Amino acid sequence: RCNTQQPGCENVCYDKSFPISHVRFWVLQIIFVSVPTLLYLAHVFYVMRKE
Amino acid sequence: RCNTQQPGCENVCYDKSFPISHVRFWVLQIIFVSVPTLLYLAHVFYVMRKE
Ligand SMILES: CC(C)CCC[C@@H](C)[C@H]1CC[C@H]2[C@@H]3CC=C4C[C@@H](OC(=O)CCC(=O)O)CC[C@]4(C)[C@H]3CC[C@]12C
Ligand SMILES: CC(C)CCC[C@@H](C)[C@H]1CC[C@H]2[C@@H]3CC=C4C[C@@H](OC(=O)CCC(=O)O)CC[C@]4(C)[C@H]3CC[C@]12C
Ligand SMILES: CCCCCCCCCCCCCC
Ligand SMILES: CCCCCCCCCCCCCC
Repeated sequence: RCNTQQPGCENVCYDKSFPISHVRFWVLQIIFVSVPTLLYLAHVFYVMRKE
Repeated sequence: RCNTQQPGCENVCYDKSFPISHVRFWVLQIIFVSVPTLLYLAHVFYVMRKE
């Protein structure tokens, strides 16, 4: 909420205050931190099949 | 009118903008400009009665 009667002010002020939400930022962080292990697991699986 | 949701802001802003209304200021001005002639008329009337 904001103290004003100007239409559209709340939208822009919220957008400026929070360019991105914390929760979605953390979701991106965890996905990025997790991808390399998945890649390594897939590589090991295929190498084991070839061996 | 003012652009705000704050209660009491319109009252104080109007008071600050207009310490006194123009019309009442002009009424005071004309009364002050007119009183001396009335005083002079009364003085002349009483002097004429005495004479
Ligand atoms: C936590 C670990 C120790 C056990 C749980 C994960 C495993 C079951 C993972 C490791 C590597 C994964 C594999 C790596 C790559 C592929 C991609 C994918 O390949 C495809 O068939 C894609 C479709 C296509 O080939 O057209 C199918 C799943 C599979 C076999 C994965 C199945 C799940 C595996 C075996
Ligand atoms: C524009 C001019 C040329 C004509 C129109 C105004 C006159 C009629 C004025 C001039 C002086 C005035 C007088 C000045 C003083 C007094 C005050 C007042 O005296 C009282 O009797 C007060 C009460 C009391 O004595 O206890 C009565 C009106 C009177 C006679 C005024 C009546 C009206 C007068 C005559
Ligand atoms: C929606 C609430 C958050 C749930 C966790 C986000 C998903 C986590 C995925 C795990 C990493 C996947 C690597 C590709
Ligand atoms: C209320 C609208 C304004 C009317 C004029 C104001 C009164 C003028 C009085 C005349 C002077 C009197 C001298 C004592």
